[PDB]
Amino acid sequence: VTTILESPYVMMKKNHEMLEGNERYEGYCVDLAAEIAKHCGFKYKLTIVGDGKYGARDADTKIWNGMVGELVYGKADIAIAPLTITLVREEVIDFSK
Amino acid sequence: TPKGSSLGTPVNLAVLKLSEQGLLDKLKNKWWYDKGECGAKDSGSKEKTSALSLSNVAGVFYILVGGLGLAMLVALIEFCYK
Amino acid sequence: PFMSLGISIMIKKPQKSKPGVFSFLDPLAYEIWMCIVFAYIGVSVVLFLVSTNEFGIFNSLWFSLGAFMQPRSLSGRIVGGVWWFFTLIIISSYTANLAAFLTVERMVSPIESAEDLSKQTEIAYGTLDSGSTKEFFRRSKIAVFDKMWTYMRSAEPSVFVRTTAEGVARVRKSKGKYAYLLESTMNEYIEQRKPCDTMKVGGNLDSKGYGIATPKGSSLGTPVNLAVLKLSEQGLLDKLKNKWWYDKGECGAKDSGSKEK
Amino acid sequence: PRSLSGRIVGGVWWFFTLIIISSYTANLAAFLTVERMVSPIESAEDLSKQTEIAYGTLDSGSTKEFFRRSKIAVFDKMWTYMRSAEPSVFVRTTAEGVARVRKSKGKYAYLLESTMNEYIEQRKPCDTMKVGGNLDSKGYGIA
Amino acid sequence: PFMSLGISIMIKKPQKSKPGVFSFLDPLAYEIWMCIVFAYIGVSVVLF
Amino acid sequence: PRSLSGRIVGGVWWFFTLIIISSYTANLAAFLTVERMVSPIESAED
Amino acid sequence: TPKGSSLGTPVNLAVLKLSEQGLLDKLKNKWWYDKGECGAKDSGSKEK
Repeated sequence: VTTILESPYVMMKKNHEMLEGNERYEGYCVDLAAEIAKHCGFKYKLTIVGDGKYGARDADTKIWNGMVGELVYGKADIAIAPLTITLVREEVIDFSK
Repeated sequence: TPKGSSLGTPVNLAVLKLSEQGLLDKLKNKWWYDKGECGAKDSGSKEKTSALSLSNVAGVFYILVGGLGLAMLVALIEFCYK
Repeated sequence: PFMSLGISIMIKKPQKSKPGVFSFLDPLAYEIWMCIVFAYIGVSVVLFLVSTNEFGIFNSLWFSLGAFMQPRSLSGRIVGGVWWFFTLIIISSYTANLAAFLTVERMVSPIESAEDLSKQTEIAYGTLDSGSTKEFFRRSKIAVFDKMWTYMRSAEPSVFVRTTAEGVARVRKSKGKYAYLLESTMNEYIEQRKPCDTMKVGGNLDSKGYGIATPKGSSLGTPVNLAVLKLSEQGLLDKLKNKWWYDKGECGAKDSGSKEK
Repeated sequence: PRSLSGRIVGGVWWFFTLIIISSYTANLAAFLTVERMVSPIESAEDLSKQTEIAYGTLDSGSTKEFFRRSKIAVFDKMWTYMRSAEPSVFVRTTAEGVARVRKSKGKYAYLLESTMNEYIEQRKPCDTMKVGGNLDSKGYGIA
Repeated sequence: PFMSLGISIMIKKPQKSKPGVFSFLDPLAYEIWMCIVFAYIGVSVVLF
Repeated sequence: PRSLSGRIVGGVWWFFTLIIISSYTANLAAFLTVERMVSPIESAED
Repeated sequence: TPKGSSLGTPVNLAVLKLSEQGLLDKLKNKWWYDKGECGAKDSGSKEK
């Protein structure tokens, strides 16, 4: 599960240094992840996107970046974050309601 | 979710299920208002305050000195005509 | 049960009052009393210029009498009119403002029940960090008690105390800014202990009760049970409580003054 | 005229009465603004210390028999009063007692079980209220 | 016990009004009406 | 002196100003009690 | 649209396209506010 560090959706817990795995993070999307995983029945590993971007497309290189990118290039299986549902993205990936 | 994924449909329905159970609204309230620190409906519910300043009273002081000055002007002219 | 009880609220003994001429300088700010005096002599000096050394003293005392408030010389005429309109506004402001200090003085309401602790936030409150009292709110599905727990669960700094003594101390040192929730029995007792600065407010939050415990299938079982019922009906139980709580206590003085009010 | 002596007297006296009449006006505005209902009470001991407000219980029941047999200081005096109070401070039924409290303009108090009392307080025209804590500790149970 | 109770007191519901000109002496306390009268003659004697 | 004509004028004018200054005082007291401070207006059009 | 329809994906994208072009917001304004009308009762409700 890929996600971005954006309060109050996904934030670093107080004693995140003394924690590991998914317990390190807390927020709206962090809870939303557990809920989705419960109704879909699957284990997950919360990971922060590298470049820390959402999902844009460089005109020149025509390359996707951020979470939307990590989805198209098989880096992640799903994106649980404040990702805006745009036409430019709906063409390359799938957006739930 | 990646185009043509297996988690596609399942997650979609899951989101709809969560919203109808009011779980989504609940989560937002948890991180926005509940976990919040500010307050608006509580600041209006706070019946307490009282103290006089000077601002309002000051406006009446300027109109006074203005009247005194106007008189000091009417005085001078009177002595001149006489 | 030989004694019915529950969870109660403990606050710091409130009380205060006094007169002082400083309740007159408050409505009207000290800064305003000053300027109204500066403009006061500021008018008695302007009028003084309208009307040999003593002749100026007798006049300055006459304009000071025209100052100490109550022909058609247009000059000083509009001065008396404008000064009158000036003092009119001020005395009107003083009157209006003074009405507000008494209206708000009545607006203030004191905690009467638990629901009062949830409807406000100015006065913090908590329970013991460990015990049935704390676990009560946590597991309680009741409307009011729910919100209360939600607050205490994330309240910072910690609204929970280590021991009961710490809780009472927190109520006695917060000037009425912190309330402590504990068993009514222990609370009522604290109210009867020096310096008599704590009081229980409102009814209990739940219905509990102490009892005499006897091993399952004991011979003393039935006998003791009936004994407790007999003691209560003879008012012996109520008598005992009065003996150790109020009689042996030391506060019928702060209660005789709390009669009114 | 300008007799400075008595002159400042008239001025200071004027400033004095000015404050007072202003206070009277402001204060008078308060009661008519908030206008919160009052209520006299409450600790039973208050019923024994006074006589202006009559009070009684049901002519028959554990409530009446309680005061009669009670050896407690306060409750003792209360019973002594009700035992010889004229006219009869005791009522036939609970409905009669409530009616007596609603028609005495606060001159008559009725002593009854807290359970039934609390319920009455939540019934139209909402003109009755329970005051102070209970006088004794009872309890219902499954038999 | 599934419900603890006891004997309670039931009184009327405060709510009403009355006259007696005593609603005018209340705003201004009886003690204040007195002193304002003492100072009243206290000034008429100083002027005297 | 007692010029009935302009006499009632001074009386009526006095009763007039009495009401006004009373209104100002009363209204100002309301203001000093509630003392609510609004603000601009919500509407991008604003 | 019926489950597994041909118009499925096309219509979906069409809706997204219309919203981004502000065409959806435009339509609403046309039938809700413009179509009025009132258009007068809202200018008085300004709360001045």
